[PDB]
Amino acid sequence: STGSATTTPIDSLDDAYITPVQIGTPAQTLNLDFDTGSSDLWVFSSETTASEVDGQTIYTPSKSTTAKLLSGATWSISYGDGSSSSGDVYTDTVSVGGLTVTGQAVESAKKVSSSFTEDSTIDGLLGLAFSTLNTVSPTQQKTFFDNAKASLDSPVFTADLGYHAPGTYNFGFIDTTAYTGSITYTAVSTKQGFWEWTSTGYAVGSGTFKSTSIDGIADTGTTLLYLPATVVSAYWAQVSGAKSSSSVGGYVFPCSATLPSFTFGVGSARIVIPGDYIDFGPISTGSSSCFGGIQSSAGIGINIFGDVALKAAFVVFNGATTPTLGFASK
Repeated sequence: STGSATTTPIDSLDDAYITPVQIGTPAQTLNLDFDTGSSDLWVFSSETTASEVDGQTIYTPSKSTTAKLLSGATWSISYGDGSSSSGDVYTDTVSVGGLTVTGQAVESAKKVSSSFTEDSTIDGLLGLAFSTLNTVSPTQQKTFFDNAKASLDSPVFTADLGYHAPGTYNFGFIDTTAYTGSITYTAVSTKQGFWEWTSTGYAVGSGTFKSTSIDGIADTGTTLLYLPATVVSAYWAQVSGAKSSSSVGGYVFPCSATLPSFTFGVGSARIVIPGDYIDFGPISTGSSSCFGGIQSSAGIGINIFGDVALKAAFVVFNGATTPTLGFASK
């Protein structure tokens, strides 16, 4: 089997991407944030505290003839941005782009933090990291990809995120028309439950490539590129008037600037992030200070290849017995 679904930016900055997902019988279509940095499929629901729902589409398990309460099971998750959600669990039929999994754990939110309430465009998350991070207690649950894997033509999914444009998530096949040149594969550590890999270095604009190992995670659920403070300082030193602002919470730059590209290594191959991908616009409406899309990881504890980096590439998440990542230019 295979599946193919279009993913669409939620706003003019590509702050996140939503993908339609069918849940239940008859289908209830919710727009979920596909997140390769977490392992829970959770949804706004008929159980969500009424004051914490503001325009999201909700899953109503009582209207699905295939929903079953997973008796006793609860979940609770906290993300790197400080947001959180918790609730109880159902099993139900879940389909993405024509690919169907029966008995998928659908985590129904009773509580969500304010950042979720305030974002009317995201109806929940679909996690695509390793199932070892799944938060369901007392019986940990499998991701949609882990449940689908055995049925797929090939045990892979691919992320092809657009810059200010829709893109695609494919399950079970590699679309050889979606990228240029060849795919370069690189080793993965699953020891922290993430798609963790080691970049071979970087360049700033037309500058020389610096060979240096940068361990980090491929994370579609994180907007920005978070790298060591040395690398980030080297990038922003090429932009006149750029500075790190403690009041704003990272590097800002004059909105009048033209930004340089940023290149990252994947083995002997190179992925080039155009400068425009690094512009996240005014810090507040009407400001001439603009927020940068490359930020320091120093206060996180891990480097994060988020959407800014991944949208420059066609990315293969290879779930074979020894997982690997693949990157191509496009």
